[PDB]
Amino acid sequence: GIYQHFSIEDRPFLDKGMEWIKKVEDSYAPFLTPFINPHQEKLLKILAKTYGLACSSSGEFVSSEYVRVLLYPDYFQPEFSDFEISLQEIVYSNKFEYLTHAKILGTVINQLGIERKLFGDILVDEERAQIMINQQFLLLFQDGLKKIGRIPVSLEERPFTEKID
Repeated sequence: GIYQHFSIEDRPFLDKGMEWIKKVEDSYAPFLTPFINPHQEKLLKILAKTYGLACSSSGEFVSSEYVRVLLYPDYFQPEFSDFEISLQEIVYSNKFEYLTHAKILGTVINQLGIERKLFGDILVDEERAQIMINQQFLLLFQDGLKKIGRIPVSLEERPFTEKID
């Protein structure tokens, strides 16, 4: 098919995307990406088609801005669990998306020099708050994210059914 022209700005990501595609070629097994933004998702979908590897985005299962993508041979198979995403309720508010985000990227208070690529959306409009995380890092979040600012918090698993706007 015909897709939108890439830009110079896209090259660093596309370079990574080509590495991921090669992993799948080498292994004839699925490769799961870190969290990426919607523009990056669109770029990887184009590359995958070009090579033509099958591609599924976690955004096609749970609507979100940040997504993880699975690249895979045709025999596979994908279920939502293959994206290795956990929803965590931040029990006792933030209140802010900004304040939660800040605490996550570093900190210390309470710990957490956590890279953007290890988590996706932080969700709030309100007083309840949640974060979508790479479940490989569940302990890092559950044991590390114990206060934001001044206010103590506790992270608990919730179904994506229970997922905030």
